Amino acid sequence: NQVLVPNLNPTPENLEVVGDGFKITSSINLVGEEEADENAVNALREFLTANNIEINSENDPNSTTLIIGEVDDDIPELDEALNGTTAENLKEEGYALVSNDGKIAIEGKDGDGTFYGVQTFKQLVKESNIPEVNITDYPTVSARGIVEGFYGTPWTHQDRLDQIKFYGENKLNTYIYAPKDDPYHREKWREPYPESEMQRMQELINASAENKVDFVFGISPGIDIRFDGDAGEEDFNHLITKAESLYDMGVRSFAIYWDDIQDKSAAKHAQVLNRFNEEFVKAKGDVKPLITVPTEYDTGAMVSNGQPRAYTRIFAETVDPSIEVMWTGPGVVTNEIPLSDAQLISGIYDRNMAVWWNYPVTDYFKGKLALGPMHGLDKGLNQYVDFFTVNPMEHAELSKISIHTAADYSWNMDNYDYDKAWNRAIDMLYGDLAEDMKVFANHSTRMDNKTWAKSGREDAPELRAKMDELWNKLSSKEDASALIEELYGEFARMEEACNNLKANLPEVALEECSRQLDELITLAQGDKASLDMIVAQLNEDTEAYESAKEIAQNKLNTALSSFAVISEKVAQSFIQEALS
Ligand SMILES: FC(F)(F)C1=NCCNC=C1
Repeated sequence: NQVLVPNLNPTPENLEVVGDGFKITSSINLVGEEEADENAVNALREFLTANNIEINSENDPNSTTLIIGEVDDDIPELDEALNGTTAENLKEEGYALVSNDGKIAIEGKDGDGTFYGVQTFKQLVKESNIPEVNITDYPTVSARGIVEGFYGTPWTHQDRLDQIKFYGENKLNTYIYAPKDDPYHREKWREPYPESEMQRMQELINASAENKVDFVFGISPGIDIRFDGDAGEEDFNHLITKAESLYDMGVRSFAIYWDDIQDKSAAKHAQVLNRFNEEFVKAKGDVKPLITVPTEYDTGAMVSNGQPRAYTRIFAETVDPSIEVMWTGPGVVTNEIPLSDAQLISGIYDRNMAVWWNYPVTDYFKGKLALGPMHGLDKGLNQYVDFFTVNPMEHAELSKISIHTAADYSWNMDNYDYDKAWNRAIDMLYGDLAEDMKVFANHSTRMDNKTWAKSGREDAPELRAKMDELWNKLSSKEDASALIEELYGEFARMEEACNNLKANLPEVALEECSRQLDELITLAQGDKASLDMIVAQLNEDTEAYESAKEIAQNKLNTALSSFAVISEKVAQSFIQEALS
C-alpha cells in the first residue's frame, strides 16, 4: 500500500508526491560520493550505517541507487534521475530531492544545500520505506541559529556538541558562541586561548563545520577596552591578535558586543568595527560579515518619538553597511516584533537587520521553563531581517522544542503556523511520549516576570476558556455540570501525563523539568479540590467543602513557595479564584 510523508522540519518550500513509495534495499549503489560535498556524504554514510544499509562497491541493478551532488558538479546520472527537477535556479543553501522508481537523487545548489538535502532524506525514511516525492527547497532567511547568550549554568561541552548536530539536522546554520562562563570571551578578552583550552575549542569549531554551522566567536571588550591614543592602538591590536589566534584554529565568523560598557560613545564603537572590518574581515577574504550588538539594542532604548536617540543615530551613520546589526525587538523581552518595528529600525540602520530574540531564554525567571513555539514574530519580517537568532535556556534539552520551531519560522516563514509547528516539534522530539509531553508543555509556554519581561503563547488557552465559562455559568445560575465533569477529566489528564513523564522521560529531559512536573501535578490536584469545593457548595455541604478547601489551600501553598513555576494564569490561578 501507500507510504505517507512523515513529519518534516523545516517544512520544505515545495513538495509534490509522485508515487506510492518503495522499500530501500538491504544495500545501495551510491553515486557521486567522490564529487559531492564531503560533509553531506559523511552525514549520509552515518545514517546508512546506523540503519544497517550497506553500500555496494560493485553496481547492482537490483539495489536502490542514491545519487548526490551539487549543481556545479558534472554528474549526468543525477540530472537523469532528477527527471526535470533542478536546484540550478534556487538561492544559496537550496536543493532538490527526487525519490522515484527505486532511485533517490539529491542535488544541492551548493554543498550546504546538498547537506540539507541529506537532512530531508533522513527525515523521510522510516523502517526502510521512503515516499516517492519531488522537492525543491530553500530558506527564507539566510542566517538562522542560536546565540549562547543567557546567564546561569552554562551549557557543558557535551551539550554544545549535541546542539550543533541538532542545528544541522533542522537546517540551522549559525551558532554564536558567547558564553558568560568563558573568561576568554569578556574578562581576559585580549589573550588567546591557553593550550589547555585549545582542544575543546577545536572540537566546537570542527563539529560546527561538519554540520554546516557558522561558528561565530563572540567577543565583548566593553568590560575595559580603551579607545584613545596609544591605549586605543594597543587594544585594537589585542583585538586583532585575538581574532588571528581564532582564525588560526578555523574560526571564520566574529561578533563584537557593546551591550555592557563604561565609555558609551557610538562613534568610537563604530570606528573599532569599521577598522576590524577592513584590516581583518576583508583582508582575509574568507571571513563572513562582521556582527555587532550596539549599546542600544531594543527599540525602547534606541528610539524616542519615532526619532533615533543620539547613540543609535551616530552608530547607524558611522557603521559600515556590510556589518550585521542585532536588535531584540520593541524591548529586551517582548510579545511581538511586528512589521512596523522591523521597518522602523531597518530604516534607521538602512539595511536588513539581525534579530536576537530572547525566547526561550529563562535566565530572568528561572523557575519557569519556556516550552512554546516562536510566537509574535511577524511572518513578513524577512522583508527587513536576513539574520535571525534565538537566545535559548540554560536547559539545553528542553530548549529544543522552541528551537525546532525557530527552524521552521526562519526557513519557511510564509507558511509558519505556530501551533502546527509546536505540535510537530513535540511529535518529532518525544516519540511514544509526545501526547503526554504536549499536555505538560501546554502549561509552560508563557513568560512573565510581571515587571519588564513578557513573551510567548498564553498558557493552556482552551482550558483557560473553560474555566472562564464555568465562572459565567455559576454566577448567572445556569446549569454547569457537563463542564464540571469535563474539567474533572482535564485535571486528571494533567496528573496522569506528568506521572507518565516522570516514570518514562529519559534523564536528559527529566532532569531539566522534574521540579515543574511535580509543580503541575500539585496544581492539578488543587484544581481537582477546587471543583470539589464548587460541587460541595452547590449541594450545601459544609463538611465536604471545608475539607476540600483545606486540600486546595494545601496545594496552592506548596506551589506558591516551591522554586518551580508553571501555569500561573491557568492551573494556579484557578485555585486562587475558587478560594475567593
Ligand atoms: F543583571 C544581570 F545581568 F546579572 C542579570 N540580568 C537579567 C536577569 N538575569 C540574570 C542576571
